[PDB]
Formats: sequence, structure tokens, C-alpha cells
Amino acid sequence: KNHPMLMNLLK
Amino acid sequence: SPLKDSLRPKLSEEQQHIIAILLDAHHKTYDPTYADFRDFRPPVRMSPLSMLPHLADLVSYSIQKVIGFAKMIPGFRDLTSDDQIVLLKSSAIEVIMLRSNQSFTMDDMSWDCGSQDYKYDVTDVSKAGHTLELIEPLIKFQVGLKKLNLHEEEHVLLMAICIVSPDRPGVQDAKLVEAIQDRLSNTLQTYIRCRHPPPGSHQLYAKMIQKLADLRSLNEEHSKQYRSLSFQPENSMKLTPLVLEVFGN
Ligand SMILES: C=C1[C@H](O)CC(=C/C=C2\CCC[C@]3(C)[C@@H]([C@H](C)CCCC(O)(Cc4ccccc4)Cc4ccccc4)CC[C@@H]23)C[C@H]1O
Repeated sequence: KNHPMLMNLLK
Repeated sequence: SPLKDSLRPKLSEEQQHIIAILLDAHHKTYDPTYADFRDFRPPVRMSPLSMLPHLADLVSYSIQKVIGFAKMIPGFRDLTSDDQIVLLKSSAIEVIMLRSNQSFTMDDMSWDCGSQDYKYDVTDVSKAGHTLELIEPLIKFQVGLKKLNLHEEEHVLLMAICIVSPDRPGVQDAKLVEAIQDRLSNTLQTYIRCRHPPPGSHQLYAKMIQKLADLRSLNEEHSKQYRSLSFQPENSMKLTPLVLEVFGN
């Protein structure tokens, strides 16, 4: 799963 | 007897702590003044999809806030990055529906975000169809939630339980997600027993989990609308990068 934006908001 | 008293355990210090944390998390992520709404593409009422840019911005902002809340839920951060993502993709729309109850008003059955322009009623939300399958049941859902008259503590617990659901499609560590949810569910059950008086308490836990069932159905119904809409690239164009990433293209 490539979700840079979600991943960035999560970190 | 001590034996009977152990059977009805009060809320633990850890349980009170979980509640404190979720309330603080909610208060950080839900601004009841709706001040940021002024930065959204304007609502247009006067195509029948003229509200889509504004509602796209509203949903996209709300995904962002849901992520901020989710991150604070105790134990969420112990999940893998992958399960974090799958739980949030799966729940986002349901948590938005649920969190929206705080702006919803029985007086005119609308979501009132503090301005006539930021007041959303059945005529605005029905413009993309799916009125029987999605819109009417969503409004029904908002009414049922008001009737429960949840304490804010119950409301924040139910959002958190919604997010950390082990039966979501794509979850890897189902056992771990179940263990985090059970700690939350048990907090809620004990909360209700200790702090929620009858008659409002009656079957309150079961009725709250029934709202989670209804949300799965709304989620399915919205997903169908989304796939229909997004199939026309001119609609998908009015959406936001976060909405596309989280809900799919
Ligand atoms: C901050 C708050 C405040 O409480 C305000 C708030 C309100 C939430 C609402 C009230 C408005 C209507 C909302 C957004 C529901 C539906 C998603 C609406 C369907 C959107 C619709 O699917 C389009 C859309 C798709 C994907 C992302 C965003 C929008 C179809 C449509 C298109 C044009 C006109 C009408 C409908 C779901 C939840 C509904 C959200 C909450 O997070």
C-alpha cells in the first residue's frame, strides 16, 4: 500500500 | 461479600486514563467553531454536483482530523504501519459520519456548522442520488444517535472502537487489533454501568454496537456511490489528493 500522504499524517 | 463485589468491578484507573486520553484527542481534533471551513472551496447551490468541491474539501479535512484522533487511541501506535493504514482507509468514512453527529441538529434535521452557507440539509446531500440507500439511512442514523444521547465519553470510545476493528478487509495482525479493541470495549461497558443512569443506560452497549453495524452498511453504500461518481474523471478531478489516496481512485 503506497499512501505517502496517509503515511505522512500518521508519522 | 467480596466475591459478589468483584463481579461488578468499578472503572479502573487505567480505564479512566483511556477515557481522559480519548477526550483530549477529540478536543484537539474537533473544532466546534468550524473556523477552518472558510478555507474550503465555497459551497455553491445557485450542475446538480455544484456542492462537490466544498463537500470534497470538508471530507478531506475531516479525514485529516480522524487520522489525528486515531493516532492518539491507546495501542494504535503498536500496530504495524500497514494495519494502521488499512484500519484508517476502511473506517474513515464511518468515523466522519459518526463525528458529524456533533454538528447534526434535530431541529431542522441538518448538519449545522455555524453558518447558513455551512449548513447542510437533505437537499444538498441528496444531489448525487443514492437517497434511499445512503442519504435517508444516514439521516436516520444521525437521529438514532441523538436519541441515544451519548455522554461525550461514550462518543469518543465508539469512534475509537469503530477504527480498531479486526474484521476490516486487509488486516494482518487481527489478534492484536482485537486485543486493542477489547480493551476499549470493556472500558465503554464499564463506563456505561458506572456512570450512565437508567433508563438511558438500558442495553446501551448493544445499541451502540448496532450503530457500528449500521455504519458498515453506510460505508458500503457510500463506496458504491463513490465508484459510480469517480468513474467519470471530471468528478474525480474535483476531489482532493487525500480523498483519492484514502478512498481509492
Ligand atoms: C467536522 C465535521 C462536522 O461535524 C461537519 C461534518 C459533516 C458530515 C456530513 C454532512 C454533509 C454530508 C456528508 C459529508 C456525507 C456524504 C459523504 C455526502 C456524499 C458526498 C458524495 O459522495 C461526494 C463525495 C465523495 C467523496 C468525498 C467527498 C464527497 C456525493 C455528493 C456529491 C455532491 C453533492 C452531494 C453529494 C457523509 C458525512 C456527511 C463532518 C465532521 O467531520
